[PDB]
Amino acid sequence: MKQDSASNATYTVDCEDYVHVVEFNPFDSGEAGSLLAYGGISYVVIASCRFQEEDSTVEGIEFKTLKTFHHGERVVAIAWSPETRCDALLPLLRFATAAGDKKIRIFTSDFQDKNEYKVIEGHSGYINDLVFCSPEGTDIASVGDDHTCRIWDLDGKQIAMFILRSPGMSVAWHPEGAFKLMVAEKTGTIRFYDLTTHQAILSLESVQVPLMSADWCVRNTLRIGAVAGNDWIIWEMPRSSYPQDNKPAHADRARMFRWSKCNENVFATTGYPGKMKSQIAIHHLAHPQPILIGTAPVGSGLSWHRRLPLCVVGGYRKLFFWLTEM
Amino acid sequence: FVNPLPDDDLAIGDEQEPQEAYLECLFAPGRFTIAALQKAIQILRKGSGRVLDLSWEELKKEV
Amino acid sequence: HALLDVYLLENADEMSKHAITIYFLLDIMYSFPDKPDSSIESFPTAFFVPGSLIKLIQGFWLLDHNDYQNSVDCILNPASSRVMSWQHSQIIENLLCHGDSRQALRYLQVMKPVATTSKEVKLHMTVLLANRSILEAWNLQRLHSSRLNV
Amino acid sequence: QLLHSQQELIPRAAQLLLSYYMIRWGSQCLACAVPVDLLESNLQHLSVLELSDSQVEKRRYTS
Repeated sequence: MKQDSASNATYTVDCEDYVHVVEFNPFDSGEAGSLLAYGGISYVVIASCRFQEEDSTVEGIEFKTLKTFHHGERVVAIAWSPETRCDALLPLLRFATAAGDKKIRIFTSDFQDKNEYKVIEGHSGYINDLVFCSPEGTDIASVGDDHTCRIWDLDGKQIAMFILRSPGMSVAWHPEGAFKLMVAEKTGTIRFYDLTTHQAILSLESVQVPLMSADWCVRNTLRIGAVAGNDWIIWEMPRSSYPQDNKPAHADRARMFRWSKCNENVFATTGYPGKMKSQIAIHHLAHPQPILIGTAPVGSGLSWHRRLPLCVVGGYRKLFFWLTEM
Repeated sequence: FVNPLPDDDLAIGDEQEPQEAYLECLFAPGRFTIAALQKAIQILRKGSGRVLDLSWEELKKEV
Repeated sequence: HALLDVYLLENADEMSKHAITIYFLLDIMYSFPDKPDSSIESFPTAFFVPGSLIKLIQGFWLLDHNDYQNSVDCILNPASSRVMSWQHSQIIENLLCHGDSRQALRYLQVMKPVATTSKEVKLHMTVLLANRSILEAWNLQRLHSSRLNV
Repeated sequence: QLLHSQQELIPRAAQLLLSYYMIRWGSQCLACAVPVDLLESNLQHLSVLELSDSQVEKRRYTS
């Protein structure tokens, strides 16, 4: 937990379903404005959202649902490929999910009433994380509970498999990089994979365990953020095989670490979900204290706006938006 | 059957990270002694204070 | 030789043909049980069929012989690969026809069958309403009340 | 007669190998330095939930 500059959601969105997963569009949109998607237990809803931050005609927030799709077993993680289109006569959609079935499923859509599906095979132990590993995404890297990092194609074939020491909790794409991937282990091992040559380049070691959530800096490559134990840690390349900076993130078991998609010094963290009406802690660098605290009755999902310093956290049938600094 | 000393020098190819593998070799069970590890740290640091009496986490962190 | 020629057919799954052969071998065993142990029981390990599928085949045998209780026990046994939606539907419909509402409800609650079709929803709400789960039935009705299915 | 007995003895040796792999893996598994306070808190919670009964002679954590 963290409590500093606690406030209500700058924007609050009322939905017809509890929020299981929810997150923005990272980059590469066919048109202006942020698409966002939330999947619950049997439905996934994509909706375009406009803020008074961006648009003056849009007052507060104008959220308009593009689609609600009937899916099966509850979606537990969603993979965006930064190649989707919103312009012209055909909006491209190629998005993946991992559900309460341990399996991965790929969905392609065009708004023209064509949507077919590719279910991607699993492995030993549940899919812990999955991200498209191209700057537009065509291939997905997944980490699971077999200490294997398995790269798959759109067809469902093993692009690659890397043998890890412990089951990987998180896999991360480098939008600033090119086939630069991170794989995070519970023991505290961070591995950088050059998927262009399948040669592992650099490693990081965390002194706080277990390690489950991390991220690159969005506006910098030397800065690597993560949450371990109960504190948030930043490593500075190439001078660390140990925490460069480590400051408390959440007294309870902090779960998610995210970096601002327009800031190289502002990041967001979530508390341990639910329970104490979990708080989003928006931190600025060189501040153990969070520069912002927001309250969501359950901690479910954490996203950063494509170019706004806007952080969204889901909760019980609701979405909560907080704006932060550069 | 008595063990004279642990296995000697190893060569690791470039299909993996040598750092993690050598950490595993250094901390492998039944090999070396902890006092050997502190003495090695002290000598490679060109002389330093005693680094004995370390927990597992702090010992690996200091290494 | 007709069973053998099944292998010569287009194999969609070696596990399917293995399960067919294992079911036939179990039928042989129950036709005349002789001796308390057999190397024929070693066939699934010989052809490397998962114990999940083995317990499944046991459940299929029991359900065919209308030992619904034991079939449900074997199916609900954990570490079992999840069965397919069509046989979910047929199993639950047969159970309701036979009047095993409690057994069908136990099946649904443990296995958590999928439902994304109006027919699936109707079947699941039928089981729930026969078993007096009116609240969850209404809730899922409200959830999936599309403009087409409401 | 030999092969049929081999078919029967294969799964049993497989499960024996599974158990011995379990024990070898455990012997290879490292363990972290955990406070005895948390150790005894877990002991109390387990005793409350009725999976264990408290028994203490001498608990050590290696250095």
